[PDB]
Amino acid sequence: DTSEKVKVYLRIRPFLTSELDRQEDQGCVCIENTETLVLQAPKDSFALKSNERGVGQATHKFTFSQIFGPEVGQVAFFNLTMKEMVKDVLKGQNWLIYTYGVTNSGKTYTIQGTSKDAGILPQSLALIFNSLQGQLHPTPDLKPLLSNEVIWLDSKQIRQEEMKKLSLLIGGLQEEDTVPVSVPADIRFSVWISFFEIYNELLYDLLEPPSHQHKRQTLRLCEDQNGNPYVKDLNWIHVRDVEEAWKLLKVGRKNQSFASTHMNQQSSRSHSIFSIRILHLQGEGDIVPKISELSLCDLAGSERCKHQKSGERLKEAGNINTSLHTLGRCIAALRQNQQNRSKQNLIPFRDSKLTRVFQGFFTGRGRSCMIVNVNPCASTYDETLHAAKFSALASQLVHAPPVHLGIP
Amino acid sequence: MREIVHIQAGQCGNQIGAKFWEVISDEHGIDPTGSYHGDSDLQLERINVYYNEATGNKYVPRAILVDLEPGTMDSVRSGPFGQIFRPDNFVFGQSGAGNNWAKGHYTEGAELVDSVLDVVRKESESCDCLQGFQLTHSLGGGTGSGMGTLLISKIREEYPDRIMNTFSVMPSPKVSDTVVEPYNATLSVHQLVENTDETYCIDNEALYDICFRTLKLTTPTYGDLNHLVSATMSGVTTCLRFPGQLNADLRKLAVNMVPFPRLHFFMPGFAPLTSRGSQQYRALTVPELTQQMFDSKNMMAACDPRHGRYLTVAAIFRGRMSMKEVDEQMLNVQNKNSSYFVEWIPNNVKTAVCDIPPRGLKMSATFIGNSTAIQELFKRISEQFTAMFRRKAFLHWYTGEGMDEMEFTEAESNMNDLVSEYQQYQDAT
Amino acid sequence: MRECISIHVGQAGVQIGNACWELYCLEHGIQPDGQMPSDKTIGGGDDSFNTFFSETGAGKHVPRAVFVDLEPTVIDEVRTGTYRQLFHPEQLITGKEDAANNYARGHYTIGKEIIDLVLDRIRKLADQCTGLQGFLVFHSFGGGTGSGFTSLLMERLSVDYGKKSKLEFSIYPAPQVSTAVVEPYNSILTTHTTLEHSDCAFMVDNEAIYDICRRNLDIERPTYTNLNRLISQIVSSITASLRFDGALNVDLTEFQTNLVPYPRIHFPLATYAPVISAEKAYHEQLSVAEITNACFEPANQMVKCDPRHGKYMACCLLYRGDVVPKDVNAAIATIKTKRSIQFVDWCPTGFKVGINYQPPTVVPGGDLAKVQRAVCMLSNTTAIAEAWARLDHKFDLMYAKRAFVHWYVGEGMEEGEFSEAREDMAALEKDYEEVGVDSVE
Ligand SMILES: CC(=O)O[C@H]1C(=O)[C@@]2(C)[C@H]([C@H](OC(=O)c3ccccc3)[C@]3(O)C[C@H](OC(=O)[C@H](O)[C@@H](NC(=O)c4ccccc4)c4ccccc4)C(C)=C1C3(C)C)[C@]1(OC(C)=O)CO[C@@H]1C[C@@H]2O
Ligand SMILES: Nc1nc2c(ncn2[C@@H]2O[C@H](COP(=O)(O)OP(=O)(O)OP(=O)(O)O)[C@@H](O)[C@H]2O)c(=O)[nH]1
Ligand SMILES: Nc1nc2c(ncn2[C@@H]2O[C@H](COP(=O)(O)OP(=O)(O)O)[C@@H](O)[C@H]2O)c(=O)[nH]1
Ligand SMILES: [Mg+2]
Repeated sequence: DTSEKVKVYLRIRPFLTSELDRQEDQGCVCIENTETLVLQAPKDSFALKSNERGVGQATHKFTFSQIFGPEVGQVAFFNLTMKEMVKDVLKGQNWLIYTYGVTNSGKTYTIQGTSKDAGILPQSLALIFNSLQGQLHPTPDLKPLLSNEVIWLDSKQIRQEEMKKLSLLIGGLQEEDTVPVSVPADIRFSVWISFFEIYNELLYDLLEPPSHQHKRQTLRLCEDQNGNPYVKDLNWIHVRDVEEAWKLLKVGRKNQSFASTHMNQQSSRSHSIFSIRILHLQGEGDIVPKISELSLCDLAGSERCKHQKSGERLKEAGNINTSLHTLGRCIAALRQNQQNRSKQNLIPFRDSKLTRVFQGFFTGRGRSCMIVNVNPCASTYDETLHAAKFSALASQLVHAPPVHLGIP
Repeated sequence: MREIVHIQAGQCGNQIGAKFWEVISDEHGIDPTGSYHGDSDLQLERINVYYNEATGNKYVPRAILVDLEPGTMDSVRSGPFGQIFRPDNFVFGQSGAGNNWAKGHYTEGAELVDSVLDVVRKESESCDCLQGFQLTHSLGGGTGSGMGTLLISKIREEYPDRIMNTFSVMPSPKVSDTVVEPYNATLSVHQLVENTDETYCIDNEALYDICFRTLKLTTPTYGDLNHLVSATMSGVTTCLRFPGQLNADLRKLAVNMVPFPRLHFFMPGFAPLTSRGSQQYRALTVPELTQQMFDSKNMMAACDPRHGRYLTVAAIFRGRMSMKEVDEQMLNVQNKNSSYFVEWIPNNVKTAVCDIPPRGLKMSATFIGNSTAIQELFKRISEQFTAMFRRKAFLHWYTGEGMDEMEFTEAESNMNDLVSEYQQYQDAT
Repeated sequence: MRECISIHVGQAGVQIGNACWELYCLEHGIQPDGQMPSDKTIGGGDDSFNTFFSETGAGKHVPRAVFVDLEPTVIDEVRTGTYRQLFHPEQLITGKEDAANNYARGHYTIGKEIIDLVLDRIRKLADQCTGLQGFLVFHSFGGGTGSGFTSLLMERLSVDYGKKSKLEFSIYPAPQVSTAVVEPYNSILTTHTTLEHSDCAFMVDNEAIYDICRRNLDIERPTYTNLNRLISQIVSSITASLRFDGALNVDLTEFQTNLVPYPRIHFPLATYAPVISAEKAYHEQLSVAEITNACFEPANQMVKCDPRHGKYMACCLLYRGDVVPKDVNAAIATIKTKRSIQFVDWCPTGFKVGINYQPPTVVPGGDLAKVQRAVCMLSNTTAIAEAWARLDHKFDLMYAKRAFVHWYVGEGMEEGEFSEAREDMAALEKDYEEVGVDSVE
């Protein structure tokens, strides 16, 4: 490869009027260049100038593949990042999107959200569907259950799936490209979607509506004939237009677990995985037509456990932390798997459920990419630093000559 | 207070449990009836780590016997220490697995796991604060391996934050008394790595070697092997029940012994061990105990540490002794044998000291080693496994119980990965 | 009144507290049951001095102490031993599960629901104190409760009280000897506590005290009971001036003002000079000059380091017994004459002297011989930086490969904190390198 690395992408949310008046733009974050960021603590009058044991500046430089400031719009941000990746997916390859952030980082705004200012998810969905417009099979006849195998549907099974999706859509219903077609009139493109989560290292589906208080969706992680892993007994839904898929994901996120935090706010406590699989079946069709998987993973933000130390949440908090740590190690191995070093190392993907589910893409069956969204406000500065330490390609300490006070 | 719930499955598990409970009851001065006829006051200070108190000052152990088929029932209940156990904890069935992992895991054990889980929940709910569970069983067998793995899975699903400790009797390479050992061993090893906190590997060849070469016994029986394993089990958790200068528990041993989550396969050992006639010719001191522990011929795992490197070791001493001598001896062992210790851990040896020794001894010590050489015991098994799976030697028995061939292959891969995960650190770096 | 409150955290804390309170009870004539025959016999004086004891109506004397273990096996020995009737029943065991040598457990997940009880007990003790104040915190790096719970406790104390001295007595890890593999993580993660909140921190090493016992007292096979006794002697020498009369008294404020040049530099080294056996108590004069010289020997230090490799920035000599200022001044002059002992240019005086009339007491069963005079030296030197640097190296060897990190991460702690702690240590080390440089005109 041409030094792929993992192609991290940092996005800075613009300041809000409701927060700028509170004196949050303290110069903590500023873009040195499109490849480097510098982070500075809220020192001087922004914090208590008294004492300050060696915290005069506390400046840290971080290296990123690309940094996108507030000047970049939603469509502009999507076009320069994911459009090439959407093209690569419609070619026939697979892809993933890791997304990391904290409250006020705007990751939920970046990936999904307002219909007008479409996020990464709806924009990619629209490009994918507009690209294959006029190449949709008349009916569903095939399930992408496994990453390399298929299940055939009869008329009764097709009707049952139709009833399933109709019941899922009608319940909880509120209000909240073609020109570069790969190969029309020779290969039909069928699109299926699934959505689940990891929670306390237990897998749980999300397309199943709230059947009962108990979440008896403990999906088991099996391995196929070739040893590739796969979640067992996961629901998949055929989609005919962009609005159906988007609405199904709103229902899935509605089912998604949420919990309060140490402010008057609510946030996710699970690693949610969304998957869209495109079956390319040529006129011949043969068996198990080509399959192309695009996945997105919204990761629970790492949060400190001192302020949160009340209730059982602490438990899941720890679990979340552990999972993310393992993920980082895997990425580090993938940043050493590069021929850059000759020793090489084993990727410890088996140490957690989340890494194990993504086995083929650390092994080399696919390509992965990461996004980190950051709140530039000073009050969250420490959190931003942690996010940088999770996602930075490299870090540098300028050593800050004004630091080391007390001593003359 | 920290309480341990004990589970034992299969013939081997039941026999080890019987000997272990005899040992512990003698340690705490408990007669076969259940009454306490000891002398020291410290014996009752922490007796409820293992026992529950009945009405008339009678103590009943927290023992659960998983598959006490009548063949093993009549041996255990009619023994010297059979009446001590609660009758309701004797869970049992008929028409056992018969050296078939599929029967233990899917067909027969699945019909009996619910009662065992009910008893386990009843026992655990009756405790003040649970430290963790303790399992004894044998791989290469039937009901033992299969239903022990099933119980481990269910228990860790129900009680994830507690400690899951297992004493597994591995199948020896040469001393074999069953033909389908590799299949059950491979599947059990696949199940254990994902669902246990610490697992001690015991091999019958090593215990026979200890009986012959060290204790000079001419006609050893399974009683002596159970005796050694029971001594190890008592020595692991000595500091949970008695005071000492430097305390430890199962969690503290685990944190100091597992650098990464999947590397939790230990080799246990015990000292002193000498013949009856040769005890008068050697003085009992800390250097002698350290020398005997770190010797390669004393380990119960049937793996030579000299073929690998010690990722991390732990020593629990029992008896009145000096801390300086212990620390100096461990430092000397580390310095003199620097080839057999990983460089990226500056200090590999954890030390704990307990004041109260065993009943008849002046000093004693228990060793828990974690080294890469353990991979050897897997590799042999894997070899035998493929020698039977390349041609489907006895595969139809397992597939006739509703268990696809893929579950075999997956297990192989996982086991192989574990071996590879232990091979990184043998190479100097 | 002249009063202090002793906190002891962890197993090392509890055992050091046992030794210390044995020594205090013998010093003040208090029986193990709290009664004093001497007070009734004489009918005057305050022999149960308020520095360490509180008098109730019936003549019983209660220690001004509280210790916590998170592990009942240690403090239940106190509840059963000979001193069971001395302490208040508020010896806060909450050890349904210990910290398992994990800083995160002691600090985040199991340290809570116990901190409130500790703070309530400390508040109740402090309300009884109508006079001077100062906390004495005993603990050990390398453990979970000794590091995490100490961090949380000091963080809360610095907010609740603020302008009160908080002296520390820490069992620093040894350079080679150890009893754990995850020791450096806990030791380095305690830097924030011992820097921000502590006002003065004394560090001691087990290897150094083993060497002292082996060489001076001729004990071939010592145990922790001797180490704790020596540490108790040091602590009693520090706080003697608050209890007994003397020619020159040194309060804790006087102690800190003459020894802490800058706020970030509060890590002195301790030494007890006349450590000697009963057999070797003879054949020696044990005059002021000899003990003052012995305080400066590298071999007698209580931390494994070499003051010859660094520079002395301030010293506090505290004498007890048949001592006179004249011989003390002569000894300081002789020490100043020597060129093997180097002093920074920015401290031309570099000596604080305090004298107390009460000679040290001998504990029966102890291995220290009865003597007429003694001296404790507490000296702030840059050589202590060495004792940190070695430890840092060990930490690096375990953090490059991320060994043992998942245990800390899964108990509610970010990974980045590790790096933060290391950076803090580096900064402190650099400071100790920069104060020792000679002035440039
Ligand atoms: C003095 C003498 O002539 O006999 C001693 C003895 O010193 C020897 C013979 C004993 C003896 O050990 C054996 O012969 C033996 C045989 C098979 C398996 C294990 C041991 C002894 O049986 C073992 C026994 O050990 C104990 O008493 C411990 O408390 C031990 N007890 C049990 O395990 C036990 C088992 C069932 C019922 C009651 C107690 C123990 C060890 C660790 C933790 C708890 C308890 C002792 C001192 C002896 C005899 C009796 C000969 C030795 O073993 C132990 C454990 O001490 C063998 O190496 C030591 C040293 C000696 O050779
Ligand atoms: N000098 C001295 N050191 C001690 C004593 N007791 C314990 N230590 C030291 O304490 C260190 C480990 O601390 P721990 O035994 O874990 O006690 P802790 O700090 O409370 O941690 P926990 O075990 O979780 O309670 C060891 O390195 C010992 O050297 C003592 O009595 N004297
Ligand atoms: N160490 C030891 N091993 C035993 C004992 N009894 C049987 N075994 C071993 O256990 C294996 C047979 O397992 P088994 O007990 O039949 O399992 P089960 O059929 O599920 O009850 C063989 O490899 C034996 O060597 C014993 O008392 N001690
Ligand atoms: Mg402890």
